[PDB]
Amino acid sequence: GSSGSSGDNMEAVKTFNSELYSLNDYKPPISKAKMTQITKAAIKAIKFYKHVVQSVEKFIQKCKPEYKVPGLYVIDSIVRQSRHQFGQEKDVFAPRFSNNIISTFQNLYRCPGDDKSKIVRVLNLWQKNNVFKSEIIQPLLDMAAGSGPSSG
Repeated sequence: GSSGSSGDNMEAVKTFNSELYSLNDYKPPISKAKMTQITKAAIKAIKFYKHVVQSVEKFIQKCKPEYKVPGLYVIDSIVRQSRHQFGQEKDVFAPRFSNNIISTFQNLYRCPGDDKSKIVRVLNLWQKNNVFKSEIIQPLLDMAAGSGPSSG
C-alpha cells in the first residue's frame, strides 16, 4: 500500500548536516557538483540556518588539515546564493558568518600553507562581489599571511 512521511522537526537542517560533513567522502578538490549539493541543502534550511552556519564552523575544526580549503568554499557558495536568492539585506549566512568569521577562518588557515591560496582567493572574490565588508575581509586577508609573508 501507500507509504511516505511529511518530514520531521528541522528537516532542512538534518539534510544539510549530511552534505556539509559528506565532504569527507570526497577528497580535495571537491567535485564542483558536490559543493552545490551542500548549498542546496543550506539555502533550503535557511529558516533554521541557525544550525547550518554552526555546523559549517564546527565541521571545519573537526575535519582534517586538508579539508581546510573545502569548508571556506561551502560558506561562499552559500552566502553567495542566499545573498542573491533572498538578497544581501535578507541574507543570514553573510551577517551570521561575519560574527565569528575570524574563528572560522583560523581553523582553515591551519592548513600546511600550500592550501592557503584557496582560502585567500575567496576573500578577493568576496570583497569584489560585495559579499563581505572590507573591514571584515581586510583582516581575513592577513590571517593567511600570518604576521606577514614567510620571507627566508
